[PDB]
Amino acid sequence: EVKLHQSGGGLVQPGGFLKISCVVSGIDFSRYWMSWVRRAPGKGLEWIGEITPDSNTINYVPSLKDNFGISRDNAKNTLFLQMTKVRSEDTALYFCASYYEGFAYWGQGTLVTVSAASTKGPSVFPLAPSSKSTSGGTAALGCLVKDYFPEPVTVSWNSGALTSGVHTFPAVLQSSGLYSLSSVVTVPSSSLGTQTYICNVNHKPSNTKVDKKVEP
Amino acid sequence: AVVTQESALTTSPGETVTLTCRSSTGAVITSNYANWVQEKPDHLFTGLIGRTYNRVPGVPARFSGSLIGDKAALTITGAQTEDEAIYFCALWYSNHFVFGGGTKLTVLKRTVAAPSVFIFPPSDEQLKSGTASVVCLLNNFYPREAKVQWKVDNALQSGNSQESVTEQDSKDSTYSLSSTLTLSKADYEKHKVYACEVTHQGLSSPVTKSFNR
Amino acid sequence: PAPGSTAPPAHG
Ligand SMILES: *[C@@H]1O[C@H](CO)[C@H](O)[C@H](O)[C@H]1NC(C)=O
Repeated sequence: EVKLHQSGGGLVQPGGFLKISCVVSGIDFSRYWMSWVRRAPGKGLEWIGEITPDSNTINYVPSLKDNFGISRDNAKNTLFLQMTKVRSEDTALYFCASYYEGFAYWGQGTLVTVSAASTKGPSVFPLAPSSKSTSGGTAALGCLVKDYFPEPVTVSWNSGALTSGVHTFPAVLQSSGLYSLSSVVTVPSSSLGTQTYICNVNHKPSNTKVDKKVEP
Repeated sequence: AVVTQESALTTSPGETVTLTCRSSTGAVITSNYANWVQEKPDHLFTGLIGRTYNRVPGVPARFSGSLIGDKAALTITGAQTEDEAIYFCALWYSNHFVFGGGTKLTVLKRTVAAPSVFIFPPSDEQLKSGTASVVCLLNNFYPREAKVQWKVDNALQSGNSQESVTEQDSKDSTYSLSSTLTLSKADYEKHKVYACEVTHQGLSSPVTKSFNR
Repeated sequence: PAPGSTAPPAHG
């Protein structure tokens, strides 16, 4: 019934600019306060700002008023967030929200990635099973898919034949602007050496296809 | 300026749980218009409370707002497993909101599960690439809250590690976590012992997995 | 033309 449709998610370089939009339907946009917040892993939820129906009060958190600008167009039911001179720590999912007593209505989110990195294929390293990676009748092994840009990478094990106990973790964006990811699998401790374990990694942006055998 | 909440709380279905919200400037008062927002998986945000006491339309009655001592507070009466989620507090300071760090609320869906801890030394391949990554894996654990500390030569690390967590398992409600400690080959070779220390609810003592370079 | 009501904000 109520939809906050956000648009304008993508990649921007340090020092660049960007404008996100959020089109509201199902409520009388001209009668709601609107607000912008952002969510980043490890940085929790941060309130960016808010704007009244008539735009004559635009409140910002002092830390971000310098290079963030909130605006709205009531005739087109649209809320805008502009960001200038962005930096690496501005990487986050930005959300528009509409006040009704509290933060009542929410958009779907807009990913903004600030990185100076170039397109780059991953290095696939073996996470080797050992004494240090064994517990009971279970040994952990895996692959570290490191220093690639942009997302995503697809990881399978034994060309898809091995699926149970497979945990492919969300990638993390490193200080260098490149992503790193881990994919692990647990197998019987007695299975080591008897069976072969190979991680298949594909990163299309760099035409990278790598098959890595993981030895104890 | 800074808003602080409990990092994690555990309750059981049907029980009462109270989360608090502190201001670094002073006692939390009604003019801080404490807001409470819930985050469920897939970044599903739900406004719970505004201006300390007022429920957002549609929020069930079991979510209540109050002031307790010098803090704001959210109380969940008869907690449900669906209430398992992160709860962010927000305080108003004249002309801007400040969110707290959030409280991970567990509403026990099962017995507590301690993590299985594995550590992976770096590849010879990576070392030839000039870097070194030590990986610490916590497999199948519940609740989500857990502290993973890197210790190098028996000394706390900071600023050179990153964590990532899987989505909660649909069938056994467990999590898995990967923490990567990344250094340059030189920095990695300037030390001897590398250890991952893990603290979790299902652990009587912190568990440590270590190796010698 | 009567303004009409608006949606209540989170802060007062
Ligand atoms: C409606 O929003 C207006 C501003 O456009 C005022 O803030 C007014 O106080 C708000 N209404 C309610 C009921 O809070």
